[PDB]
Amino acid sequence: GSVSKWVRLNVGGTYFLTTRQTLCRDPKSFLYRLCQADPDLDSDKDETGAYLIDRDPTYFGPVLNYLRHGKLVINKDLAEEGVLEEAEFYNITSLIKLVKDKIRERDSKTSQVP
Amino acid sequence: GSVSKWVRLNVGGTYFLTTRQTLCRDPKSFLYRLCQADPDLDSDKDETGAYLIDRDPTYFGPVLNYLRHGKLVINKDLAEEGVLEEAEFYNITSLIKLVKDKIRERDSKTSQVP
Amino acid sequence: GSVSKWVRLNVGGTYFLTTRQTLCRDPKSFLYRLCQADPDLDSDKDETGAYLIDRDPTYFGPVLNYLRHGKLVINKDLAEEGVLEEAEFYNITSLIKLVKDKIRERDSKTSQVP
Amino acid sequence: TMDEKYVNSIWDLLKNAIQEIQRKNNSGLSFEELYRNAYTMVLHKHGEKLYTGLREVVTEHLINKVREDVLNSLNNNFLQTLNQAWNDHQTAMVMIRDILMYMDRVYVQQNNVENVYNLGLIIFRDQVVRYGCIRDHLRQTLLDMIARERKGEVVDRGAIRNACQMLMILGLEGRSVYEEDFEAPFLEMSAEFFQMESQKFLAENSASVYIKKVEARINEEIERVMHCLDKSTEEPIVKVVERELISKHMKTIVEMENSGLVH
Repeated sequence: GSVSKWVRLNVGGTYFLTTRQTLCRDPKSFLYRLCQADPDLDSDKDETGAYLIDRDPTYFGPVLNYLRHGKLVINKDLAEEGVLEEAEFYNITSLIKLVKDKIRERDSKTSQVP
Repeated sequence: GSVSKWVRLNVGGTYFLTTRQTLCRDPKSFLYRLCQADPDLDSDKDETGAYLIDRDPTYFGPVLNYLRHGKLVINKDLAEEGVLEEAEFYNITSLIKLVKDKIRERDSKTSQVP
Repeated sequence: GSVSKWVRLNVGGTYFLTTRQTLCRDPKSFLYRLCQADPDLDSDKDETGAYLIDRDPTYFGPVLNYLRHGKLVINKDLAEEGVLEEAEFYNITSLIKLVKDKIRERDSKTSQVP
Repeated sequence: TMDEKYVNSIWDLLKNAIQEIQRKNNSGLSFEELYRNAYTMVLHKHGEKLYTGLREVVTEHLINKVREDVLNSLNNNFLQTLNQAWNDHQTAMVMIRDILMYMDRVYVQQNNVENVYNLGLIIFRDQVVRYGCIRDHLRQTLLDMIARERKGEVVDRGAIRNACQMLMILGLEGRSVYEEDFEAPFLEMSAEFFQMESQKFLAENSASVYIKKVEARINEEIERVMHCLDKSTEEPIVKVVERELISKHMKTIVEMENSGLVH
């Protein structure tokens, strides 16, 4: 095959299949560097070629979802701060702003009592 | 090099994937001993090579992520009193401390007198 | 191997992997009776050899946690009554001895008029 | 409240493990299992029971096995054996420390008893190393080898050094255990050796050659301290060296026969 527009990440064990354009939404993001076909990459699980990314899969959801539709979608059971740290690692600036607002809204309301 | 930098913790039946240097935040930690190639580890291994660990697979999340980004990630539903006794087992002394305060922190609002 | 210190529980749909010693904390426990190698028990998935226990996997966590670290850890969503009856099934007379108090403690605190 | 015979069941497996490590066949033993076992012991309010059981289980092996070889090696590769024992004992005790880490944290810091590795070396210190016949035979054996080295004999300096390191670590955070057993006997022993040599060469040559030997000896002894003894012994020996060869013979050196500072 010439190339696979589909790429198979491994994020803390959980395989997250996705497409380059999903990963190329932000010029300065960690995930963007993975997309490069330059020789600087050695975490391919050669049994299938899945690149390995050692971090928590559970919070990888909102990161990947935002990386497709640009809104902070959440499963309530996930931690508010955990997504802040999780994206922080991946370097999606626009998102980590949004969550920092999400936390701000969460606590600010939580910080008030009539 | 006949050795890898990524380990598979089969905690509580769940597969957690993480990299050696991730676990070495506290060398006095249970995991740091697991992280080595000592003469007292070969027995605890799976057919896959994953290390077979026999503690809770769900409260392990805050413990492992703290070893990743030095902050507690308590999925909101989980109980603060529950990770503490998962923390104790792994011997993350500093982590044991901040949860205990969190437990104490919770009572500031829950054990309050209006 | 003729024996394996790890027992594989299929507790109503959600797998649990735990050590024989953890289940054998007090032999009266119905869980202990499962661990024995005697010929009475034969219920397990043929391929994987996991005991088929037909009970709520969700509420089993607090039951197994007590049998792992001797305390009652219950996620905020799990009903205390649910573990109570769940605990009653396995016959860990100590756990049920505890749950009713928390149950009573829970209710007494709530309905308490100043 | 209640108690269970179940505590012993895990204790036996934990005990059974410790022997096997000391038997030097780890195959089959698993760290994951043991740490949790130890965890269960300390968790059920049995730290004192676990703490005591540790002290015994190691102690028996040292006195029943380790000491026996050291006694058996008194006149056959002794230094090799005693080093070998403490090398292996180190290997075993790190495992013991690794299996008891939790107890090493909760019970030790709460009850003010010595930590696991302190106990591991201490029992090796009280029961085998500082045991009279071994202790003195050890001291004599080393002193036998060093003097012969001073007598031009090719000697395994590393063997002596290793034992010197062995003793140093056996002293925990202080030099005392090294000072009590080897250093102080060594320093005063060398004074008699230095004292005898000083008057020997005073009757063999004049001041300049006497000085030349003294400076070379000063360098020679220090070099041995660097390569055959602990490096912390240097200043002690130098004060002894200076006091015996030089300080005792000052007025002579000033006034040697047809020589001296006057001449």
